[PDB]
Amino acid sequence: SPEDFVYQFKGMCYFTNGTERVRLVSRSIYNREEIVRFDSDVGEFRAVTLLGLPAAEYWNSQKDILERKRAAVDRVCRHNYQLELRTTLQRRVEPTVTISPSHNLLVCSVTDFYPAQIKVRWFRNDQEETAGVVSTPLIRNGDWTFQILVMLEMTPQRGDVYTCHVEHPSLQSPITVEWRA
Amino acid sequence: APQPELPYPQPGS
Amino acid sequence: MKTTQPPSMDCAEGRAANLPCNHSTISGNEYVYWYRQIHSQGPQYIIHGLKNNETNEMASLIITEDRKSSTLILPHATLRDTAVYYCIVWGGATNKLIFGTGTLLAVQPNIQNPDPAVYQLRDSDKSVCLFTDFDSQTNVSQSKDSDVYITDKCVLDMRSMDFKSNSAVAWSNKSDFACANAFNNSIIPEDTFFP
Amino acid sequence: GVSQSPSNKVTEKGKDVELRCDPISGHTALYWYRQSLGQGLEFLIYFQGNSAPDKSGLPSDRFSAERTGGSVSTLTIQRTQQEDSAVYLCASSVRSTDTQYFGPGTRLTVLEDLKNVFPPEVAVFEPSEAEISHTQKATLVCLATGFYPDHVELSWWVNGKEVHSGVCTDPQPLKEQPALNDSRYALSSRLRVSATFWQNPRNHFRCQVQFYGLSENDEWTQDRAKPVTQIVSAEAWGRA
Amino acid sequence: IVADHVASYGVNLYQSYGPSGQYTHEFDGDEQFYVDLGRKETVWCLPVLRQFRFDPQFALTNIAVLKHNLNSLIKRSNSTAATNEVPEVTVFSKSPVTLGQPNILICLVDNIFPPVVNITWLSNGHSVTEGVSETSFLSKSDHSFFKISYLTLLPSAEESYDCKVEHWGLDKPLLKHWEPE
Ligand SMILES: *[C@@H]1O[C@H](CO)[C@@H](O)[C@H](O)[C@H]1NC(C)=O
Ligand SMILES: *[C@@H]1O[C@H](CO)[C@@H](O)[C@H](O)[C@H]1NC(C)=O
Ligand SMILES: [Ca+2]
Repeated sequence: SPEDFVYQFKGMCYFTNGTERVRLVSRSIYNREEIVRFDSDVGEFRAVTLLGLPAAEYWNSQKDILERKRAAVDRVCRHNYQLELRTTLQRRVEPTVTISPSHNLLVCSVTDFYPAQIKVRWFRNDQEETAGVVSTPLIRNGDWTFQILVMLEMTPQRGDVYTCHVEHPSLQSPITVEWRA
Repeated sequence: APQPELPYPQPGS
Repeated sequence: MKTTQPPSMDCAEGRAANLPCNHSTISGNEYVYWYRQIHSQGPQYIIHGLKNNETNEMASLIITEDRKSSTLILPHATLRDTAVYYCIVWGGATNKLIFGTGTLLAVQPNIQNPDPAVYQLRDSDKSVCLFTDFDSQTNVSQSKDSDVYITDKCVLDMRSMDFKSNSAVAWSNKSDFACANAFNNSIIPEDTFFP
Repeated sequence: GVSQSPSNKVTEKGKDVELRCDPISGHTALYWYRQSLGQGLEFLIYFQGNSAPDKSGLPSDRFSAERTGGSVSTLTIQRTQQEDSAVYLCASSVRSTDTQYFGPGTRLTVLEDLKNVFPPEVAVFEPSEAEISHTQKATLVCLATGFYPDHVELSWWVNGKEVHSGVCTDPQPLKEQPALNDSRYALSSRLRVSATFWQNPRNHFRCQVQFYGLSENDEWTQDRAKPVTQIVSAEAWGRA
Repeated sequence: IVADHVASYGVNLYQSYGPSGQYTHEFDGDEQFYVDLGRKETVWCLPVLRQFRFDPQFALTNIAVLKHNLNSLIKRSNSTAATNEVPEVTVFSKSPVTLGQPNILICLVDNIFPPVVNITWLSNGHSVTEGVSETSFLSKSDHSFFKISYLTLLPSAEESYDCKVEHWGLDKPLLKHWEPE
């Protein structure tokens, strides 16, 4: 059994309503437990565990460390967000819809899309289905694309049309894929 | 260029 | 981003010294640092700021709203403040101190009683000539004779008597060296005293 | 405060030099700089703890730096050349990209031969009697002449204590023979005191010139006296 | 805690096992880039993000500080080793499975701690070395990690695939089977 000691540092930036609410949380973790952190709302280092207390007092006493950290909200978060607005926040990936039976089951495969925000509805001859429809949690592919599988318990008969309505921020008009029995 | 948050050294060592 | 500032500035002692700096191509994550160097001595940190005005025990820094310009204020400028002031932009990958041309600020002394004169001093032959108590407007030039050595004007400050004076030293081992013709190539003012 | 040892260093070409730097307590980042007269700051190498992330900046393979501590750092220059002569400055911060505070520096001078190295001839000149009667002030001049290289520290000592008020020393010395490459330098200083203070014969005025020449490691072969790191003074008492 | 967009500038990792280290920048749970500490170069995951130039020296200095901080915490905690957690392995396809059409197999390994894991693909018992790519150790809210492994495919009915995950938290190597159906 090999023994291992892990140390982590996370310079976390939080953004709400664009630039209206900006928060910085600098976390120091050892191993899975956070020992000391710096929050932008308090403007000073505060220990989470007893192990973080000698570090917190050492950094709060030093003027140079405290100065840089209190300015990091505009230097790291607010500056990097301006770079994100024309890069990652501008990224729009068109979703691909596919209907395949599984027939008592019918699954609507919405794959390869960005950002994460998505709303997918099931229809049976212009009437929306809510009771017999199960959705998988928003699956993260990791390569800056998402996928979501939405199944529907259906009892088909002649003349029935099953429409999968999909809404995404990258689309002006929703994509609708139909299936006939 | 992205500006990062810098970790500071721990006393004692 | 790069900084542009005047090459030299002349300011009177006691009065506030305002040193300008131009950095129009600056970014939001960059600081406005200020360093000074007296001759070849170790550079000294003064003050630094990001968005608004900063006040230190040594000086004050005023950064504009557009952040395209900045000014360094030295409230009580003394002769010890005569140095080359560097305005540097620090941010991002910046880990090395890069000095530009700088502004060399010469604080100018207040000569309350100017009395130009050349005195001959004796060893505690050989004799030296002291051109002292002259005003800051007159310039001391090098000797035409290379066997005669003339030093540049340096400002003396007696804090105990609250008096300041400019002085130059001339000497030669040549037989025979004259004290009246020592500062001929300078040239000294008309009211210069010779005992 | 960042410490640096030695203050000045005079060596021959081909010899190896060791420059030491002690940073501020708690500072984990150390920086090595090089500076020449009338030129900007030249980066050499920097440390973060004990490891050097950027080895670039060093002029050649001859230049090396070590921080085993990892607190005190030493910069070694093997087989020194005339082009290596500069003021070597050391800077420190709590960690990388933080506010840098510089040390006093180390002035290095590398010479082709130690034969032209000479100590200064210090002479003190008593104030003129005409000056005492005219401005009611007495100015005494100090002259350090015939020294090589320009590694001198002039200080005025009145009654066994160093004085700064009413003292003026030249920032740069002048070459006695400007045509010559290994020209002997000359430096002057002035001490102004009140007529009453000078007229008291009890008061002692001493002009001290700290010369930085050859050390214990440096070898001497010439017949003349070794130009070792010595203090050459010139004293003068008051005249009633 | 609650925000529209959550970013990490950056995720700093250092462990005493290798001694191996990791430096990454995350945005909404997606890896922007990783700094190759060996080759001393920034490797971006998105082509649009390559217009920016991140200095690799930033990561190297942060690792040196994290090396100093880890040794200081071992001495303070009286050598408190990291607890080995049981990882959650799940295998799925990037797009709907079509025989003869190119697809990508994704092996999601969640709740990894300590961040030491060997992920290898196997086809009908034979180990696969061609067409494999893995993402960096992506941080989690509970300060644990997750890694994603990719496999370029051309699905076939007779071709079976398995994802072999080697972790200390597991009693035996976990193999998650994938059938094209
Ligand atoms: C450290 O742990 C050892 C057991 O491994 C124990 O004997 C010792 O008392 C501990 N020291 C402290 C200061 O807690
Ligand atoms: C990963 O593989 C290496 C050999 O390449 C081996 O030494 C190590 O123990 C493996 N790790 C695990 C968790 O099985
Ligand atoms: Ca005047």
